[PDB]
Amino acid sequence: ARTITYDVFLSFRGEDTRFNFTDHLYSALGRRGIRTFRDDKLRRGEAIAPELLKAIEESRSSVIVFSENYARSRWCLDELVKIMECHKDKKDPGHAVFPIFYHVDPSHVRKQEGSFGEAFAGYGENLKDKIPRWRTALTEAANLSGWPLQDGYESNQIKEITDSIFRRLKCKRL
Repeated sequence: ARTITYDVFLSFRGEDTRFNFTDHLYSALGRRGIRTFRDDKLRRGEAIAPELLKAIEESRSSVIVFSENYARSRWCLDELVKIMECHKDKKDPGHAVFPIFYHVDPSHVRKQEGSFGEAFAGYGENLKDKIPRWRTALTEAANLSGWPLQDGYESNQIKEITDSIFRRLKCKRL
């Protein structure tokens, strides 16, 4: 049986949500007793850090905070590919994936339109072989049941999300 360290791996675009929404979500998860990995380290280099690949491998699930500029970061997209790989392949337990669409249209993520399309236009031929796997991972994640968020009080929205994740993860833990 595989090593498990976290209940949730938190995938987010720092420039959009690091200091606000995802921080409030992170601290709400912990108040529920959900062991959550939220990267706070300085990182350098093109490749995704090995520590991040390992955290994902050792998490029962990922929460993806999709936001306007998520697909503008090659690190977020490589991360997402690793998450959806585990989602498909990881057994006993699985790797559940919970997408939040934070002021973004799920359809833009699914089809790589709007700001997600613009991101893909911004990449060059340097990264052309990464682009197919990036698209597949965005489409698969966007086809999962999750939470589109736009209007309303954020504190109660986070409470409901974390109550839902808590219950879904406790039932699987059996």
